[PDB]
Amino acid sequence: EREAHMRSFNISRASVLQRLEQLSGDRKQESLPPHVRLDLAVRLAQHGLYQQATPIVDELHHQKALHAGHYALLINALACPRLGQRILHCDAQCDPALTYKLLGDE
Amino acid sequence: SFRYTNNLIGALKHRLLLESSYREIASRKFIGNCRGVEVVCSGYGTVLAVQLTDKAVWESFYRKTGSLDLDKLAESIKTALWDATRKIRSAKEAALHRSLSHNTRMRASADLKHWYEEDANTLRPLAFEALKHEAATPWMQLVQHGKKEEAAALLKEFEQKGNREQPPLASTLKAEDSNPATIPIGSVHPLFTPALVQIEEAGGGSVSNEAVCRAQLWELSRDEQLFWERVELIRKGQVASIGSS
Amino acid sequence: ADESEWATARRSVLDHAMQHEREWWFPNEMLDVKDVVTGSTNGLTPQMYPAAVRYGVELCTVLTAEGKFVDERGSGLSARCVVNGTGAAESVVFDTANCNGTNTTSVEDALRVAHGALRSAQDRHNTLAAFRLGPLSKQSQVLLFCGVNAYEFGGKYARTYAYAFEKAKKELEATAASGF
Amino acid sequence: AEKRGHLLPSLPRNTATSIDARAQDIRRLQQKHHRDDIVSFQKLLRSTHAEDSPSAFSSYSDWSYFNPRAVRAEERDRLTRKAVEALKLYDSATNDIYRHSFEDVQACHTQRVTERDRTMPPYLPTLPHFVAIIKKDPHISFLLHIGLPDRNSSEEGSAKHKELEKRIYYLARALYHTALEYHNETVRRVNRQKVNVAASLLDNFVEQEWTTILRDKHDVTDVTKTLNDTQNDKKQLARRLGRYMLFANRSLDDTGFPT
Amino acid sequence: RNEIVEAKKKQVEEVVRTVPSLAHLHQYATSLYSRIEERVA
Amino acid sequence: DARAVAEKKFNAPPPGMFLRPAHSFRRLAGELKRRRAQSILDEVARAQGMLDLFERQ
Amino acid sequence: ERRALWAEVGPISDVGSAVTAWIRFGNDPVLHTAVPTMLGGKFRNQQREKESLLPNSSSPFAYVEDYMGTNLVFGSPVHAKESAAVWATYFERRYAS
Repeated sequence: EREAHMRSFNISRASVLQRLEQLSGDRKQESLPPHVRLDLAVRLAQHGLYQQATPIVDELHHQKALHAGHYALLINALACPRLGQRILHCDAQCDPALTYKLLGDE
Repeated sequence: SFRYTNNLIGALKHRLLLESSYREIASRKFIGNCRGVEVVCSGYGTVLAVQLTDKAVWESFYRKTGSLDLDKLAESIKTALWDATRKIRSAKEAALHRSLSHNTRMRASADLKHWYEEDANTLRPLAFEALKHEAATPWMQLVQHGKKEEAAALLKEFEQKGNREQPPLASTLKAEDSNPATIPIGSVHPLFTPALVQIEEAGGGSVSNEAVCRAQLWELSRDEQLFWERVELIRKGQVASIGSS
Repeated sequence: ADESEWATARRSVLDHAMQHEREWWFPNEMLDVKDVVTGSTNGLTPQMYPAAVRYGVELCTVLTAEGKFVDERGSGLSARCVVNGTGAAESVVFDTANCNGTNTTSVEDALRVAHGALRSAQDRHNTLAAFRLGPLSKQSQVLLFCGVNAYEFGGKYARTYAYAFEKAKKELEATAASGF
Repeated sequence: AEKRGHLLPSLPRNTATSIDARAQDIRRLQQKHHRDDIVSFQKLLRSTHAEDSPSAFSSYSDWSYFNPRAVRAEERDRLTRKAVEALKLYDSATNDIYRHSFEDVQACHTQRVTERDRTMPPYLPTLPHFVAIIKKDPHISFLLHIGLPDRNSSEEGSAKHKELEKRIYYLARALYHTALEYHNETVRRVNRQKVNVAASLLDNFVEQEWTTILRDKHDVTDVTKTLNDTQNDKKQLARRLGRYMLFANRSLDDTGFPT
Repeated sequence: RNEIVEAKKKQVEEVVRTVPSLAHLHQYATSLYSRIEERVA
Repeated sequence: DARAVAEKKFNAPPPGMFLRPAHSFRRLAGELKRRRAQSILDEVARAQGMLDLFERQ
Repeated sequence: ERRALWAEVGPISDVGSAVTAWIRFGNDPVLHTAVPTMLGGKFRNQQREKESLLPNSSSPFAYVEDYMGTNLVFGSPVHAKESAAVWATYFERRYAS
């Protein structure tokens, strides 16, 4: 069951990184709508990939496309609630205090 | 028993995750800003571009009438470069912690944290070996990353046929080069890479089962002759008969 | 370089390499190579070899290189940059003493000078590290390629290291760390 | 003296390479005080004086006439170190010319070199190993690059940088000397106190500059809210950095010693 | 002096045509020396 | 004189070791190491004797 | 026994594969060939040699011999007869035993 949860998280993280590489390669000069970049930054930050999401947030804040709820959505996604599920089911052995203790390492 | 083989598997899983993540960091952009100054670097720390986002609004801050600051601007380039270099070193620590988290749940890799003791100063990509890896030709980047079947085809088309916003290793290291299954046995460890290539195939990147079995079978013929020459030395056998004069 | 070109610059290089680049060219007994013949056998110990590479990597990380750049578009902008071994910059300074005629330089021109001063100083550090870690890694490849029978993965134990390499791959293939 | 020296310049004598008033003051600081090579790796780790002159203080234009033993001490120690490296070159050659038996080298290759236990570990504490750990601190890496003013721009920025580099090499050398005398317990209790006085020197300096660059930047008031920037700054990276973990508070494993 | 510097020049060009990897490394050295060398103007 | 008659007999080593053959890479580099380091030791003691001579010992 | 048979190819067969290997080892063809060569504490200068029968190469692979001072491959003919005299002396004493 631990290997199954690890496999599921790695497949989802690979899909998110492939979506990011597709939106960065094919859309080199075509400017994306702001909500697609917002959803991509949220899905990047939720999977523990915070460095790949912060230039998107800098561009969205510089374009003044972000509003009151979108900032709270980005900060809540920065707590990584998809890496937390893998650390729950594999690393912390389902101890919910140990998820907070082990998410501070990443 | 089998304490060496079970520890070698845990070390090579640590080396495969540290090789597949070095190819993820090096083919990536690291953008740091201070005050509208986009300093873009790659994973190797080389500055790709020193840009300015929205020149119309950031012109009045550096008073381009007036004279240029060259101290507000100089402290903005250095801060944006320092903020971009630490994101490289924070990504190498995320590469090391993910390499152990896939290993310490299987083979108790907390001791490999002690047996290696690596940090961002020692984890690859190193910024002072950035010249020979980034400024190399695309054929030389295919032979530095152990891709023989792709560098031989790029060499054949060299024979018969005849502010850059991208890191120079992004063309070589694609998304499929982040898999450890494609990583050969020669480049899994940059310390012993002059010696691990004899294990590897001549034309391919996989392990040559014929040459590996040949290196063992040459040792087995030498050690058997060392065995039976010592049985003759230690314990002599019974002597046959003659006729005394 | 001609010998006439080196002789006129021999005084100005060697006093700079003694004042500012002293730690780059000072002899360090763990790193320097005294002999090309017996460097791999007598000098470099195969047990002391991974500690010397770590000693050299940690040394060039904390050291200091410098590089300058002059604007090629007529302006007398000169920028001097000091770059560590991590890629970061310690000091960025501009020189306006060469150009008296001013107010014709945009902010895009000044960033292009600083981009050239960082590119010159980072390539200065990469060439200085290629001569400090240069001859040690050359004697390393003689010790490892011709000394596979002294190591844990040559001879009869090459089959074990290849078996552990394939077994490490299937344990990453069982999870999605390889197949994804 | 300069007129008589320039008339015979090819005569390779015992060189001084300074003026008459310059070499008198250079011999004044050399024979009355020790040189400062704290920021160097190789020279300070092998720093050793073969002789000293304590109960002697004369004029250095006349001390060469009164007591020529102490004024000839430096180039005599230079010939002493030249005698050792020739002998180290001599002892390295006997392994080159002479070899063991063939059955002896066969016995070595039965016990292969294993990376885990048979190799020396790469994380052994050296002198630049401790400078790299002490500069990996995000508060020290801030003050080295962007926290202090540039050493090339201003003359006070170089004074803050040389003071910062003095206390970095103080703590790194004390941690380097602790690992050398770690096998015995007598000097190890002393070297732990050498670290605690060297760590408190740097913790006093970092917390002095951190209160400086925060409070002085409170008086500049650069207003960039109209620019809609990314909120990176000199203050806004310093206040977003955490609390400064003091080096006197840290144990040995937090300052580079292996666990 | 001119007889030796063309003796090596045809010697290098025979080496380049036999080994096609060395023809690729001559293009690397010219592109690297354009980056490292201090420009004069 | 003892080094001469010992060298002429081989056409003194440490007791547990042997002698490499001539015209080999390690022996020629080792004999060049011994030839240069001997010349340093003559010029060190000679120049240090000039220091004691002009000190009026 | 059927998988592993005779082989005369070696790990590096030709010079064209040696160039491919020399870059994979971590070497820069400009930087790691521009290093000076030091022999006995004295650097080799402008390729000037005085009664030196050592080979002249900045590559340290050119001086590789056996532990017994034997180079039966690529050796000079005065050294290759002395290298074959060592193993003919050792295997005389070994096989007469």
